[PDB]
Amino acid sequence: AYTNSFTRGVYYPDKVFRSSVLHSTQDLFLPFFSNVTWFHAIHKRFDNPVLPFNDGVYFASTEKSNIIRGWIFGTTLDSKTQSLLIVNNATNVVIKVCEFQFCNDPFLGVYYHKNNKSWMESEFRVYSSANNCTFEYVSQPFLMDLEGKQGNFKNLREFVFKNIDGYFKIYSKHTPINLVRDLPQGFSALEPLVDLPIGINITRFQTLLALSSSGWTAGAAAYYVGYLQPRTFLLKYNENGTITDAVDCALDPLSETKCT
Amino acid sequence: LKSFTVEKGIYQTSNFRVQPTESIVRFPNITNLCPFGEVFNATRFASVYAWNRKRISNCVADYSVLYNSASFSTFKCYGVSPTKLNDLCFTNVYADSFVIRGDEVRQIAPGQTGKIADYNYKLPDDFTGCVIAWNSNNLDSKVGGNYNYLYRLFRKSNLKPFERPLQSYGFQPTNGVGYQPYRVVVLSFELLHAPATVCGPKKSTNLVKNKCVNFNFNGLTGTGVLTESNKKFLPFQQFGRDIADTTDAVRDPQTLEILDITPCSFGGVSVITPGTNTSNQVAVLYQGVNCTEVPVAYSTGSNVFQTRAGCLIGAEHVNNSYECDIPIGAGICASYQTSQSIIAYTMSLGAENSVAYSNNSIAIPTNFTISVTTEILPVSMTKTSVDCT
Amino acid sequence: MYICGDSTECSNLLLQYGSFCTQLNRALTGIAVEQDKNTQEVFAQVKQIYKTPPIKDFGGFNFSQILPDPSKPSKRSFIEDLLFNKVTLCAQKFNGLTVLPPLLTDEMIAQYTSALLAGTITSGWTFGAGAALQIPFAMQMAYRFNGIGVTQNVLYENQKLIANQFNSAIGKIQDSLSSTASALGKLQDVVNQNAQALNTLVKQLSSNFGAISSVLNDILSRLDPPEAEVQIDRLITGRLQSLQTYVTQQLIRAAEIRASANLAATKMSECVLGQSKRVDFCGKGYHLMSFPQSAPHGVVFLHVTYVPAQEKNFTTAPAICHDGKAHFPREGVFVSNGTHWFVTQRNFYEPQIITTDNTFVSGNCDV
Amino acid sequence: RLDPPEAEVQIDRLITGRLQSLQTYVTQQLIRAAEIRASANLAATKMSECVLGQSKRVDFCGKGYHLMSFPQSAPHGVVFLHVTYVPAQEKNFTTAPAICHDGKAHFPREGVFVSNGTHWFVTQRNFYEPQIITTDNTFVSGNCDV
Amino acid sequence: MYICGDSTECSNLLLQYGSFCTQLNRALTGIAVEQDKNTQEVFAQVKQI
Ligand SMILES: *[C@@H]1O[C@H](CO)[C@@H](O[C@@H]2O[C@H](CO)[C@@H](O[C@@H]3O[C@H](CO[C@H]4O[C@H](CO)[C@@H](O)[C@H](O)[C@@H]4O)[C@@H](O)[C@H](O[C@H]4O[C@H](CO)[C@@H](O)[C@H](O)[C@@H]4O)[C@@H]3O)[C@H](O)[C@H]2NC(C)=O)[C@H](O)[C@H]1NC(C)=O
Ligand SMILES: *[C@@H]1O[C@H](CO)[C@@H](O[C@@H]2O[C@H](CO)[C@@H](O[C@@H]3O[C@H](CO)[C@@H](O)[C@H](O[C@H]4O[C@H](CO)[C@@H](O)[C@H](O)[C@@H]4O)[C@@H]3O)[C@H](O)[C@H]2NC(C)=O)[C@H](O)[C@H]1NC(C)=O
Ligand SMILES: *[C@@H]1O[C@H](CO)[C@@H](O[C@@H]2O[C@H](CO)[C@@H](O[C@H]3O[C@H](CO)[C@@H](O)[C@H](O[C@H]4O[C@H](CO)[C@@H](O)[C@H](O)[C@@H]4O)[C@@H]3O)[C@H](O)[C@H]2NC(C)=O)[C@H](O)[C@H]1NC(C)=O
Ligand SMILES: *[C@@H]1O[C@H](CO)[C@@H](O[C@@H]2O[C@H](CO)[C@@H](O[C@@H]3O[C@H](CO)[C@@H](O)[C@H](O)[C@@H]3O)[C@H](O)[C@H]2NC(C)=O)[C@H](O)[C@H]1NC(C)=O
Ligand SMILES: *[C@@H]1O[C@H](CO)[C@@H](O[C@@H]2O[C@H](CO)[C@@H](O[C@@H]3O[C@H](CO)[C@@H](O)[C@H](O)[C@@H]3O)[C@H](O)[C@H]2NC(C)=O)[C@H](O)[C@H]1NC(C)=O
Ligand SMILES: *[C@@H]1O[C@H](CO)[C@@H](O[C@@H]2O[C@H](CO)[C@@H](O[C@@H]3O[C@H](CO)[C@@H](O)[C@H](O)[C@@H]3O)[C@H](O)[C@H]2NC(C)=O)[C@H](O)[C@H]1NC(C)=O
Ligand SMILES: *[C@@H]1O[C@H](CO[C@@H]2O[C@@H](C)[C@@H](O)[C@@H](O)[C@@H]2O)[C@@H](O[C@@H]2O[C@H](CO)[C@@H](O)[C@H](O)[C@H]2NC(C)=O)[C@H](O)[C@H]1NC(C)=O
Ligand SMILES: *[C@@H]1O[C@H](CO[C@@H]2O[C@@H](C)[C@@H](O)[C@@H](O)[C@@H]2O)[C@@H](O[C@@H]2O[C@H](CO)[C@@H](O)[C@H](O)[C@H]2NC(C)=O)[C@H](O)[C@H]1NC(C)=O
Ligand SMILES: *[C@@H]1O[C@H](CO)[C@@H](O[C@@H]2O[C@H](CO)[C@@H](O)[C@H](O)[C@H]2NC(C)=O)[C@H](O)[C@H]1NC(C)=O
Ligand SMILES: *[C@@H]1O[C@H](CO)[C@@H](O)[C@H](O)[C@H]1NC(C)=O
Ligand SMILES: *[C@@H]1O[C@H](CO)[C@@H](O)[C@H](O)[C@H]1NC(C)=O
Ligand SMILES: *[C@@H]1O[C@H](CO)[C@@H](O)[C@H](O)[C@H]1NC(C)=O
Ligand SMILES: *[C@@H]1O[C@H](CO)[C@@H](O)[C@H](O)[C@H]1NC(C)=O
Ligand SMILES: *[C@@H]1O[C@H](CO)[C@@H](O)[C@H](O)[C@H]1NC(C)=O
Ligand SMILES: *[C@@H]1O[C@H](CO)[C@@H](O)[C@H](O)[C@H]1NC(C)=O
Ligand SMILES: *[C@@H]1O[C@H](CO)[C@@H](O)[C@H](O)[C@H]1NC(C)=O
Repeated sequence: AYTNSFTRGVYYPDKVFRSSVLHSTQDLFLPFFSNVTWFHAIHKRFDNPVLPFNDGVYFASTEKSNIIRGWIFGTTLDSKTQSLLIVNNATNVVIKVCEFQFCNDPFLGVYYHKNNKSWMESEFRVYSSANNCTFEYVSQPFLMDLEGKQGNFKNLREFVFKNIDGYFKIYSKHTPINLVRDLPQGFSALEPLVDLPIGINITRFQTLLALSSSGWTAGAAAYYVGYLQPRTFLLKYNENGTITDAVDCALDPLSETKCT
Repeated sequence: LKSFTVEKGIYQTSNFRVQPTESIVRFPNITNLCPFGEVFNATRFASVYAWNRKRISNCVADYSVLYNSASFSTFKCYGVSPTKLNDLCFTNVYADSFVIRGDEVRQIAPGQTGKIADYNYKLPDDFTGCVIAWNSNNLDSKVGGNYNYLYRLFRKSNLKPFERPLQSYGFQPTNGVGYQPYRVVVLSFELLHAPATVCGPKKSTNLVKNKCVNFNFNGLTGTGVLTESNKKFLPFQQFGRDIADTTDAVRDPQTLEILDITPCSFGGVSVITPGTNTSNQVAVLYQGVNCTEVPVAYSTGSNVFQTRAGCLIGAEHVNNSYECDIPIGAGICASYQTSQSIIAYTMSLGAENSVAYSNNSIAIPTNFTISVTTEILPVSMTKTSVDCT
Repeated sequence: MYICGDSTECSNLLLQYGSFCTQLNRALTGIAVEQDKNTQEVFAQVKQIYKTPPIKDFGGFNFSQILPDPSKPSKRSFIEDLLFNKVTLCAQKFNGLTVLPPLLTDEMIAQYTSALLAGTITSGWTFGAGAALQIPFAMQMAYRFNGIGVTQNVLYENQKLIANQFNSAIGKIQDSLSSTASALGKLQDVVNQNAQALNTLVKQLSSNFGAISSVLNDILSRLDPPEAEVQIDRLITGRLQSLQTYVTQQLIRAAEIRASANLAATKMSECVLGQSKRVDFCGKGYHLMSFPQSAPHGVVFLHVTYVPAQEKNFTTAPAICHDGKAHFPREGVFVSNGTHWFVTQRNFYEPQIITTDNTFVSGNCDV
Repeated sequence: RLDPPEAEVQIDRLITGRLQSLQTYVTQQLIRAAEIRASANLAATKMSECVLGQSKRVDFCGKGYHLMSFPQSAPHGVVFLHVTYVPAQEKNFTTAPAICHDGKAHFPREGVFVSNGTHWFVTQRNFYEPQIITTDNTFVSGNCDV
Repeated sequence: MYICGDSTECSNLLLQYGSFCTQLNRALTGIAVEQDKNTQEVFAQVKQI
């Protein structure tokens, strides 16, 4: 379903601190009200496909228990060219760029409560095979709210992946919401998280999953996949140096006047 | 004024700028490893035939933890220097950890002489590693001499660049000078051949405040006056720009805190003086420049006064009011008076008056006068034509 | 400082162009001198500094809003504070640009307005032409009406009513000024435009002007002398272009505002010190007097304009011929409602029976 | 000092400098031309209004009341001689807006009422010329009470 | 359309020269407004037709 964005896709474009300034910026951005495809990762059918990486991709979901364990950044994902690994557990990520030969189903796949109504790990296809490598690293053993604790849906994890001129960045912001339906009408900014100039090509993007499931109940997993574009955005700064509001310079005449 | 006789008034002259007092440098802590995280540090290295190759990542690429030790006789790279390694950023470094004879150190150098080395460690044609000589006799020393570090590699096929003699029974501390066991620690690294995700180490200096100093913060060079800032930067925000996008607030990389930035105080210099022949004494002022600075560069003073427009010098403040004689600013004018010296006062705006208004009072004039007052106006200027060609 | 801030070789290179710095500073120097002269010229038009007498017995009028407030440490009129409050902007030296405070300060500028008001109300125009002469306000108004072709009797016969309208009018203008802000557009516009121009000038330092970078130290640190010289040379051209452009705009705007200052002075010396007969110059309608008011970077005028209100159509005739001799009004006009003939003032219905004195004879009926 | 193919470069740089200076000079020039021309128009009006005839405008044709003017040709300029009339000595007197003669108000035809303190007189408003308050001087308008 | 008519390469180059033309447009528009303001004030001095 081609669902529509409202205000997401906003992130700090720099570490610069500005207070009470209507700073204008030009950069890759998710256009306001530009609509985004919706994916529901199912468990009888399945909705975990490979999608292109058109120089800036936006992600967001309300999942829990880190069902989307991570992602794969590369060119071939077959060890012909070095491919990245973003698989993350309750401890930390294992960021890895190697000439890695993956599989059709290269995820651990905790199929808890699926068929025999229990907890188990029937495979470890995350490490399909690392034929040879060029760099590997495991981030700090943090504890971020990725495990399964829904309560009122608040695990709104937003990821934007920008790999420009050899520098790869990661901006995200835990967004606590209360509406369990489609993206609410709210404004927030994804703070920078990590920079890792892995320098590799990326032009394709398959996510990861954690859970022959014929007849098995469908998967209550859903997410969005947006794509940033190079656009001029009029950005706001409160007295704090926090982004309270933003406006696009090409969405509509009224916004353009604001930008002008 | 290009004249030996200046007139009464105030005349602008060369500007005054507060000179920098010194420089201050602040830089962060531990950084990312390409180079020699562990190769230069261990009590046991790999086999000579199985010469080690380690990929090193993400601790401090510090030569201040390697170059600090004085054991090394010489560690100065041909293409770079450890001292300048602070700024340099690497891409990948490989560790050549193994044990060889004390005479086989220079045998590790590129274009070495002697085929003993090629059998155990082939010399590549494009080696960038730096030969480092460090005492290693005790570490490999054995009571009876270890033969495990043998050089039996005698493959008949030619040996390629990094594709993968025994004159002592073993390595013994009794071996003569240069014959003792030695450990090879060479930073074999490649730049721009692999993606860059690493940078080198750094050094720091002390902290100062309320002084026109030269500051470097993570490469943020500049000049100005720094002070503790009540501003609250974000956890991931380090720089602060003004409306015109000029840095005003910075955060110290070492200790978390936000510091203000103020350009070094400066302003124009204007000289107040009466007519030359009236007196040769002069009054000099600094426009919008406090005299907290003026002793920098007659600097003694002994006659100073602060004003909203500045802190002049040489003129004696007077608390009475007189008619303006030479404009200065902020309603202050200077004049030459009684012994005679230049004085500064406040605007005597005019003769204070109070007309005797009343309900039934008329002041009819009983007499008049005829007054002739001149008036001049420009009409035209000399014409001029310029022949371009 | 702006072009080659803390860079000797950069400054040494600029020496090739040489004298350009001197002219630009001189041009600005003239502008700054002009500003102080303009403000002094328009305002400082009184030899003495008169004071308002404590007894405010101005024939029933009150001027408290426009009169200074002794209790206020800044002895400004109440409206002046309203004007001061409404005007709202920072600007400080960053790269050589500096701001020279005006020679006069609002405190003393207020005094001129305070003194000018006192002389005007207490002496009318006499102090304008020379020695100030006290004059009761009620009588002074009568002189003004004579100026606009209205006999003194009209004022006295309706003095109480006029006071209420005048005082109410002063009360009304306050609320209008307090409520809306578009009135201050001109003064606010000058500040915004002036502030805007400076911002652009600073921003220009960030442009490379086709060079490798806009940071002089970066170019100096990286490139060797010859190549670095070429890069900076281009930067000098671009930066120098910005300065001369901005100074040119300043000169033009200074040229425009100066003319406005002269216009203000002309109104100042005519609409206040005297009762100008120029229609629509000192406010719409017939003019009676004016009150100046000091506002930041500008001046505010309070025109007091007479205006006819209610009209009744009448039947008139050019003249009257009594005994074969035509009679012409000495002033006013002949008018009859339809039953009797009357002569009244040209701007107020004050019928009076036609008599020999009110008219004069010339010619006969036929002509 | 240099062969052709590089000499024009040095020439080219000089062209830019000199040409830029001319623009600065010329651009600076006409600005002053506008100012002086604006001043000239002011002078022309003053000549028309202060010389060819008396002007009632206050302070425009010199300080104080203006009588007439005389010009004087000056190098690149004009010099005016504003002959102005100024009151000199004033002795103030008690006054009254009107006179109640016989229950009917009286106002002067022109001038103003004043009194030494015993009698009363009417005189012109710019020079003390007391005169007896007679019917011709005054006129009737309304009654005393109002 | 005067300097770099229909050329992105030319359009990018002038960007390195600040926004000089932007001031020019503002001044020209100010001139245009002045003309309309000038015409209105000189003539439209009476509301009632
Ligand atoms: C402001 O000015 C004066 C103040 O003095 C007032 O008017 C004056 O009033 C007195 C009296 O009315 C006038 O005095 C007149 O002096 C004439 C000259 O002779 C004088 O000196 C000899 C010297 O020995 C005396 O003997 C003699 O008595 C006089 O004092 C006299 O000739 C006058 O006498 C008779 O004639 C006049 C005119 O006809 C009459 O009015 C007298 O009542 C008397 O019958 C007289 O004494 C004086 O001249 C007046 N000066 C003026 C008008 O300027 C004004 O009232 C005051 N103005 C107002 C508005 O109040
Ligand atoms: C950015 O700065 C803003 C503050 O402008 C901050 O938003 C919050 O707003 C309120 C006021 O707008 C701040 O409170 C003010 O400052 C302190 C702390 O509150 C006090 O002087 C006042 O609050 C007092 O009174 C309140 C009455 O209910 C009490 O509840 C309170 O405890 C105080 O006693 C005054 O109103 C408030 O401080 C900020 N919050 C914070 C964390 O500053 C915004 O959160 C700041 N964000 C960042 C990233 O800096
Ligand atoms: C045009 O203006 C004329 C103004 O005179 C009008 O005629 C006048 O109308 C009034 C009506 O009140 C009249 O006054 C009457 O009442 C007065 C009350 O005090 C009284 O004073 C008047 O006395 C006058 O008339 C009598 C004769 O009746 C005389 O003996 C008196 O000596 C005195 O003159 C009075 O009658 C005015 O008198 C009257 N004026 C004249 C000259 O008649 C017109 O009505 C008006 N016409 C139109 C079409 O508007
Ligand atoms: C980088 O290395 C330096 C080496 O100290 C760290 O210094 C930080 O700042 C000061 C240095 O003097 C120290 O803080 C002090 O802590 C004591 C604790 O009792 C306190 O009493 C003092 O008043 C002062 O606050 C401390 O070494 C350290 N401060 C910390 C950890 O809070 C620095 O932290 C290291 N990290 C970075 C990013 O520079
Ligand atoms: C130099 O310029 C400043 C004006 O900016 C003038 O002195 C300033 O005046 C105040 C009062 O001393 C200072 O503010 C604060 O004062 C308190 C006093 O307890 C002090 O604790 C604070 O640290 C702060 O200083 C201000 O600092 C001070 N600034 C100075 C001296 O530079 C002063 O008139 C000028 N020096 C002259 C005229 O010699
Ligand atoms: C003189 O000008 C003043 C205003 O500048 C006029 O005085 C007015 O007097 C009344 C009564 O003092 C004020 O009304 C109310 O007074 C109470 C008590 O202080 C106060 O709490 C209210 O807020 C309100 O002010 C009034 O404010 C004041 N101003 C106006 C416009 O009425 C006066 O009308 C003028 N004339 C004279 C002869 O003073
Ligand atoms: C004055 O009169 C004119 C017209 O005269 C009116 O009609 C006459 C027959 C007679 O009765 C006069 O006393 C009247 O005053 C008025 O102008 C006209 O007003 C009417 C409406 O009342 C309107 O239809 C017309 O268009 C108007 N114009 C004309 C030419 O008739 C006028 O209003 C009166 N003005 C004043 C100040 O009283
Ligand atoms: C104006 O006259 C006053 C007082 O003179 C007396 O009263 C007058 C009303 C008039 O009738 C004169 O002929 C009288 O002789 C002179 O004195 C001033 O008086 C007022 C208060 O009454 C007082 O505020 C002033 O300070 C007094 N000034 C002086 C110098 O004494 C006054 O000098 C005469 N001139 C002016 C310009 O007022
Ligand atoms: C997910 O599984 C567990 C959860 O902690 C971790 O897996 C191993 O944990 C031990 C430490 O207890 C490490 O020595 C291993 O290296 C971990 N395995 C791997 C592949 O890293 C781990 O925290 C989680 N997996 C991650 C972070 O990749
Ligand atoms: C998405 O975007 C395109 C263009 O706006 C539109 O045609 C399409 O209908 C939209 N669909 C959804 C679900 O937003
Ligand atoms: C449940 O247990 C059985 C035992 O072998 C296993 O075959 C099956 O795969 C398990 N189901 C899941 C979802 O793990
Ligand atoms: C990994 O091993 C392969 C095959 O032997 C070799 O060609 C390559 O140099 C090594 N590095 C890679 C694939 O990154
Ligand atoms: C990435 O750049 C490298 C260098 O040529 C190349 O080997 C690879 O094919 C490129 N792949 C993509 C998708 O750009
Ligand atoms: C590494 O360096 C430290 C400090 O100089 C030294 O004590 C230690 O011997 C070295 N580590 C090993 C394993 O030899
Ligand atoms: C020089 O001396 C005389 C006064 O004795 C003079 O006219 C002139 O004013 C003096 N110089 C100046 C600048 O005043
Ligand atoms: C000037 O006079 C005032 C009186 O208010 C006094 O406060 C001040 O100290 C005096 N200053 C000098 C230099 O005489």
